[PDB]
Amino acid sequence: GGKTKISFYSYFKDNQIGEVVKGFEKKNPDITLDVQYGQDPAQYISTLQTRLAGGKPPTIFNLTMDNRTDVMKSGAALDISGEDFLDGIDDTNFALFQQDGKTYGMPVSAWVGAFFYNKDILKKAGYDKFPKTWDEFIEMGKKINSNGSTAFLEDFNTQIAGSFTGLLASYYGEQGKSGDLDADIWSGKSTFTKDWTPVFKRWEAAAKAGVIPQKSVGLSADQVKQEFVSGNLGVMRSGPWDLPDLQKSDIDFGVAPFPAYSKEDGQWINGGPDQGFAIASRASDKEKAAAKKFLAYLNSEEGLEAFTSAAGTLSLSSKYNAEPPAELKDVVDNYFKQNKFYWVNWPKSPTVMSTEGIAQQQKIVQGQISAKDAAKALDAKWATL
Repeated sequence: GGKTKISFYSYFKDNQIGEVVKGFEKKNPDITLDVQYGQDPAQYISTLQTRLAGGKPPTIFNLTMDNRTDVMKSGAALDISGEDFLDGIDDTNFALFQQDGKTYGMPVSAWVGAFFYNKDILKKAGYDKFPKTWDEFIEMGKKINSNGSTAFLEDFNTQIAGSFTGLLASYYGEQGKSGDLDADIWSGKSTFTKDWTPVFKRWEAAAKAGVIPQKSVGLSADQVKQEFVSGNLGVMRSGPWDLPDLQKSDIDFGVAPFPAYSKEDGQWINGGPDQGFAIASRASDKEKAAAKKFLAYLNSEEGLEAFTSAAGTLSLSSKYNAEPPAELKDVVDNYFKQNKFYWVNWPKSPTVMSTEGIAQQQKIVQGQISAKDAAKALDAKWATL
């Protein structure tokens, strides 16, 4: 077999995955890895699709939230079900990289998001601890707004609202669901009208209470952050990416999971896999073997440390975990490590569906449509994909 040449068409830039590549090459002298780097996500998915269709598909590539089902449906990804290099990563992490019960990709890292709160604003409203349930969150918000302060603002412009997603995650998680929480909808066993309506109702109730305010529509993430840092804002949705700015600020802040839909222990955080890694089904035997060694390295202590530290993400594998920043210890240890994180990762036309969801959430906040109308619009849109 001698040396084996393989290729990797990477979604990740060199500043995120280059140390992994370097380490792998150093430790596998029999494998020559040729890496090409995507320029941006749109360009990545179209260029990868072309390369997978051509005469020389990349041996290793990424399943992203925008191409995962298109690639899997094509047959271009190798079935890696049962491979030993998957060990250490909880099974719920593979749902987004499965088709027909077979595993076609492996995530090793994740992002998270949660509620960041101004302890002083909360204390003034009589709270020494963050609300556990959404109803308590609404009651807390009303009190904060009473004091000329603003309870909560959120960026509704660029994505489905993180607070809504957290509430949705709880709605499902309280029923015993895990992994791909919206799977009843994806599989046609349920609908947005059945399952999202009740969540929209509770989310709408916070809007009607003034806690999700109309002045929040049109705000960017940066504008929300500016209000928080200025001491004007009780609560914002954010994530580890904002910690440096929050620590620099004058704010005594804490970090809490999203309030539960109904149960005292029903809290979830936002989060999801930072893409998946896949091997080409159209590759030589030796190439496949070498690619499996690369996936194994990625899911190793050395690989995981290198990747998560460069990318600023969290490990999904028990072979490595970083010590979280103190402020994030609860959210990491009691939610992320307990698989209580979720994001709506649509399996079809994710841009189309996010756009519709953004439009509907804004109309709910503005009192223009009911919860059931918003859910019916999502069903109507989904039924056309």
